[PDB]
Amino acid sequence: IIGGEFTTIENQPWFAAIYRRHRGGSVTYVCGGSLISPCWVISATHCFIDYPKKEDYIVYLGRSRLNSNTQGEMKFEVENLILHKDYSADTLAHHNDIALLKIRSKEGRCAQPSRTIQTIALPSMYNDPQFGTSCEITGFGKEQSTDYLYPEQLKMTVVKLISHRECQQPHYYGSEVTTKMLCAADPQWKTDSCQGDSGGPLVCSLQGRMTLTGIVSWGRGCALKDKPGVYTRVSHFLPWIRSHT
Ligand SMILES: N=C(N)NC(=O)c1nc(-c2cc3c(F)cccc3o2)c(N2CCCCCC2)nc1N
Repeated sequence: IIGGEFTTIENQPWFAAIYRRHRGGSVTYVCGGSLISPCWVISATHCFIDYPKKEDYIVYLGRSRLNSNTQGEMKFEVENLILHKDYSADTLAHHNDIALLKIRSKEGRCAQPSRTIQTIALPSMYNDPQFGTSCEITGFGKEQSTDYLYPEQLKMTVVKLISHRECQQPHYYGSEVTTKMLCAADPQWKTDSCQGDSGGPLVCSLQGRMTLTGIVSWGRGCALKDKPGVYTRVSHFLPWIRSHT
């Protein structure tokens, strides 16, 4: 997250931290995700496509820090890694960038909701907020494009939804953006998602309800003028989600 503010898991208790084990046993951070039910985390396919083996991954819920444990956190293995059959990647864009992880603990349990662990509602179908609505993004991704490290503390920021017609401009992304994607950015291009934020939540208040409107997917650079963050439009994938859960 470029700009924005530090936060803790209580302010985004559906946030899932996804890591991968290496050969030799080192564990590194991969991507964010969102808990949509006790046993299911939703994320981005591009996070896993190069290492598509479920046994390589670890999921934490209730975690506010990257490389130190948070009190009350839960750790899960991945019982099921479901990538979207229609995924593709062009130079920049990723299409159908959506993935489901079924989580199971070593004791065989799903998520127990607590103060630090809660589910996020999915939107009703084809129902998103109007352009210019302020939504929030959360993640452990880079604080600056030039950074070598990820932040140790969880971050969040606010971005405003951009219209398809506007994001369609050649100055913006041309035809790289489809109706299955959403664009969002700061009016000053001052704050944004970045590398390491992929798979995490774009949350909007719709109908008085905090709703998983998007999943961090791609962008050109981070917090660059005319280059918004691009998000998987969750409201266009409900059958896929419903069928696979
Ligand atoms: N909001 C947005 N402008 N960009 C995003 O959301 C974003 N950016 C990036 C991204 C671009 C980029 C860059 F030009 C210089 C330094 C760091 C960068 O990080 C990114 N990367 C992970 C995945 C593919 C591989 C590229 C890296 N993933 C993203 N989701």
